[PDB]
Amino acid sequence: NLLTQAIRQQYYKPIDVDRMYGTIDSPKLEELFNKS
Amino acid sequence: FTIDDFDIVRPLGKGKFGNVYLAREKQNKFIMALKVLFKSQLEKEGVEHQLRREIEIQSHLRHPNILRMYNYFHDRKRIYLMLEFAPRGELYKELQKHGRFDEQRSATFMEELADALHYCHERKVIHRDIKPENLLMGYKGELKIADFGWSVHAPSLRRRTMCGTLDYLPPEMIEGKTHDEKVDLWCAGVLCYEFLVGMPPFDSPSHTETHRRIVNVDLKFPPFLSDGSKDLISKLLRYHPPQRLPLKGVMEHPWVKANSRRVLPPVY
Ligand SMILES: CC(C)NC(=O)[C@H]1CCC[C@H]1Nc1nc(Nc2ccc(C(=O)N(C)C3CCN(C)CC3)cc2)ncc1C(F)(F)F
Repeated sequence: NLLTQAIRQQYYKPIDVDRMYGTIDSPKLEELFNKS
Repeated sequence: FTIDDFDIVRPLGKGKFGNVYLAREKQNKFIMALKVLFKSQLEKEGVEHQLRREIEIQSHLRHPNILRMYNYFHDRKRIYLMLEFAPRGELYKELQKHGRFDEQRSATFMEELADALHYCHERKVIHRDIKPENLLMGYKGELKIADFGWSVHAPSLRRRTMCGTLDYLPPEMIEGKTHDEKVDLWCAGVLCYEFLVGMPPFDSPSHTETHRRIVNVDLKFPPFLSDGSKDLISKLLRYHPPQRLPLKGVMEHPWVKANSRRVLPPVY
């Protein structure tokens, strides 16, 4: 399967998750139970 | 982020306060786990501040043996947690399948656990609930601490909350004393024993007898255990918290050095 290969590829070729996801703005913890 | 930014592959199971799904983030084709929590359900159960603390702790930890929380987002009805996908799943299922782990597997998990807990402790984070059920396994079977339900950032490092799981409770919690980060050293010892034996060391027919065995440190080693594994467990399972073997000591223990096959995952 293409998924099993992609999972193996992710282990050997890790991405910069800190830049790709961490840098993107997040909702305030106090806002999580409020309006979107 | 929105749920439309992800392609849901399949469900992975039911978590404590929500279902988990295997998903792929569309922009980067990156495979991750998505934990879906319902805002109304969490508010009704009154676990809002509990979830906030768990997210606050986990989202700021970056270690190969701690499950990563990449980010989080919310919509009208749901809160979504973007989490690292652990391909080999639940550690407790593997332990139940094999009955007990061999020395190589147990020592590897002990080195990974001690390294992850050391990283927590150097940030004044106490886990307080180390047990097989709170651990996942990576692509190469690497241990991943994946629940922070009882965790606390303790700057004064002196707490009173009785927490965790019956078989893993340290004597100081049972006796109603104050506790510190050394509770994690005790739990690491119980975990090592459970990995090698398949049962926790103070297993009893009643909660009162389990409490009694714990506070007396009524440790009875099965004869199949090696001298090295018994030495490490005995050094962790000390009645007095200051006498417990430090996490650096676990990583340096000769039984860990001789049997661990720890592999650090590739990094960016
Ligand atoms: C609190 C504690 C840590 N547990 C949890 O959070 C639970 C809650 C539900 C699932 C899990 N959470 C996660 N699970 C994974 N991976 C995983 C899980 C299950 C399997 C699997 O189905 N099998 C191996 C097999 C497949 C074949 N069948 C037949 C048996 C099981 C394979 C991979 N990655 C990340 C997470 C996370 F945490 F990010 F949400």
